[PDB]
This record gives sequence, structure tokens and C-alpha cells, in this order.
Amino acid sequence: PKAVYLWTVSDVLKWYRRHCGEYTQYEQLFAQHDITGRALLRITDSSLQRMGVTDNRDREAIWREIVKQRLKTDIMEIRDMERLNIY
Amino acid sequence: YINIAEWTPDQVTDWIKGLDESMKGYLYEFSKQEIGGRALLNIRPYELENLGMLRIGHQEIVLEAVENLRNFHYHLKNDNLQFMALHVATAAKNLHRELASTKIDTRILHDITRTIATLKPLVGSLERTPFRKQEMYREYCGNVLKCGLELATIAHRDRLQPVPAIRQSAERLENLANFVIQDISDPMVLQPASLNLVTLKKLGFNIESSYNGIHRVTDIGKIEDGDEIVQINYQTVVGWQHRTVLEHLREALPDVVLTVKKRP
Repeated sequence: PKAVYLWTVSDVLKWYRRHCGEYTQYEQLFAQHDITGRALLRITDSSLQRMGVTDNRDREAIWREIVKQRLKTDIMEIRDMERLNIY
Repeated sequence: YINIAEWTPDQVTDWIKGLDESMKGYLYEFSKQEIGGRALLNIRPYELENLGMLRIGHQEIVLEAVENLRNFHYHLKNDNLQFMALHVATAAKNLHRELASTKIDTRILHDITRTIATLKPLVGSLERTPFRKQEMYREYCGNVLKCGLELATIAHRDRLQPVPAIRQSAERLENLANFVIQDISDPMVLQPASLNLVTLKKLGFNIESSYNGIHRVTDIGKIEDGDEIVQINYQTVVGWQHRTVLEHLREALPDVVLTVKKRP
């Protein structure tokens, strides 16, 4: 249950294979650009273009997975803040 | 004086060094191109690339840290609950305008994460002095978190008609933000943040560092729990890693002067 902001580049690559398995050709981009978990939380559609994910369909699919992972992290952080407001 | 815009290139590289070990390869180019405080505060991705920082992961280390540095330098007067609520209201209204069938657009999902992000400084402030131990602010915090969880779980599909449900949550979040802006008369929500120099000659506090490099006193004379440390011996540490802040504090000898942001 390691928080995303602690993810190493290796953790991000393992995440990419799990959720972007139909887009394996862009996996090396995340390694070459040192996309840690901290970087994964700040990537936008624009920075994916700049990285070289030129195909609009490929980029939209990858961008959606990144946003969905942020929502998962958001839910985890909201529950942590909810427990901090009760305790 | 903490005029970051008047930083020399040496002060810029001094600050850049503390962000991450990955920054060490770029200090030479920052100095060579004479990146001062003004250029740092407005630095853009292509300018980082002109400095040879081509790895986007490295760019985002700088850009995230500079965004915190910009907030400390330009908006200290509005570092209060009211303007945190204004940011929440702004993001919620933006999400509402964007919403004006089973699948939620990625853009809408993105707006939800950006909206939820504005909740974090507001909630974080609500859970510190002087709002932490007031029953009304604790209930208010619970309502904000309940609405935020509603937004996130619907977006994650965790919870038929997603767009109308998201629209209702965005309106509720806007109403909750306006509770501070319109309904609360507590002067504390409008108090500007202030800086104080604390000189120590010894020192039993601990430092809790957020993920983004905000360092606050915890587990503790002129220093209270939750106060943010922005400088150690006049070296700005906003955005620095937790490890390098401790290394700088430990090396600071028994005589340490802390620049502390103080709670209302």
C-alpha cells in the first residue's frame, strides 16, 4: 500500500505494465525521464506529448490511467484526513 | 529580509541543491547562465531545457518546488483560511462550468483531482491551531471531507448518472467554501501569516515534512506545534527534502536561528 509519492522509477514502471499494458512501447520513456511517483502526480497531457507520446489515442489512454491513479491516491488521502479529523 | 526575487544566482543554486540529489548535475548551468531569483520564480519548462534539464521528472522537481516558493514569496498576506476557501470555490465553480454518457471525460476526471487538491491546504489548516480544537471548525472539516470523498468516489465510479451527481457535489463544495467566505465572522480566517525569527542556543521539537517539502514543528518556547520552518540560519528551505533539512539543522551547531511562519 505504498503511497504514490514514495514510488521509485522502478515502481512506476511496474505500475505502467499493469495499467498501460497495451502501450508497452512508451514504457522506456518513463524510465529515461526519471518519472518517479512524485513526477507521476505532476505529469499532464502536455508533458506526455513533450516526452514523445505523439499518438492522440495512445496518449489519451495513458493520460487517463495517470488521472485515475491520482483519484485513487486522492481517495486514500481523503480517508487519512478523515481519520485525522476524528482522532 | 527574505526577498526571493533579489536572490543572486549563488542563492538560487544554494536553494536548488536542497530539492533532490538529482539537482546536483544542473547547478553548474544555473550559475553559468546566471539564473537569479526573478528568473527562478518565473522559470518555465523550456528554460529548464535550455539549462540542459531534459528529463521531465527532473523538471517537475524544480517546478513543484518553485510553485511552493512562489506562494511563500508572493501571497504570504493571503496565507489564511479565507483565501484557501476561495481557491476551493474557484476550482469547484470551474468543475461546474466544465460539466455544462456512462464514461466520464478524462478532462472532467482531471478537474476533479485539481479540485480535490485545493482541499488539502484548507483541511491541513483546519487540523492545526487555532481551528483544530474548535467544535465548529472540526464539523466544517468533516463536511468538506465528506463532500470531497463524494466527488472522488463518484469519479472513480466506486459509487447511473455520473455527470449530474458530480455537478451536485461541485455545487455543495462551492457552498461549503462560501461558508468561510460569507458566513464566518471569525477574524482568524482573514488573518495574514507572519514571519518570526526564533534563536535557539540549545530544542526538543521534531520536524514533520510533507511530501512536497513543507516542514512543520511537531512533538514539542517561542515555537508552537504546527509552525512552519521556512529558513534555517537564513537559508530558505521551503521545498527541500526532509533529509537535507535535518542535515542542515543538525550541522547548524548549538546556535541556530529559525525563520518560522506562525499560526493565527
